[PDB]
Amino acid sequence: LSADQISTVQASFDKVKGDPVGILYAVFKADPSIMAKFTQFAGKDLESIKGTAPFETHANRIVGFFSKIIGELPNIEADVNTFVASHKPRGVTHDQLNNFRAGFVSYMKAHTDFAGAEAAWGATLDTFFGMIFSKM
Ligand code: HEM
Ligand SMILES: [C-]#N
Repeated sequence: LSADQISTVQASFDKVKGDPVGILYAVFKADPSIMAKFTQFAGKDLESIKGTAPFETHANRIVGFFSKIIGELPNIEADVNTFVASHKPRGVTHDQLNNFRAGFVSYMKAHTDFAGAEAAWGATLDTFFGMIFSKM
């Protein structure tokens, strides 16, 4: 993960970072078992909560932290440590993590011309999830 790839990803993310709700929607739609871990959304129709205030509040938190991580590549270890600390006790599985990745990438492909940033995003996400999976 070098500066050329980091700059490509950060340019790519800048286009979409203003649509937190859309990104979270994509992730929940890829794997409903992620959605079911939230007391505030469990048992509701995703299409119905997508536009409510609680969804936006959450979306802003999660994508806000992801935005931190993208902004500081590649010095992400301390933040991944924090993530593992808050999430390992909620029983997040590798399957769910991989579906989050799949949902995010699906979002990016449906909303930008992804083809030019694909390999850079690959390197970034392989590095990120590579670190998470070594800790939980
Ligand atoms: C895909 C598996 C994941 C599951 C099952 C999951 C689950 C949760 C749950 C249950 C909460 C608490 C919501 C609340 O009580 O209000 C939460 C919050 C949060 N999640 Fe995740 N999450 C996942 C992935 C991620 C990823 C990849 C990130 C990295 C950006 C992330 C960042 C956050 C942040 C920043 C919060 C708010 C602070 C906190 O409560 O921990 N989550 N998540
Ligand atoms: C966490 N989403």
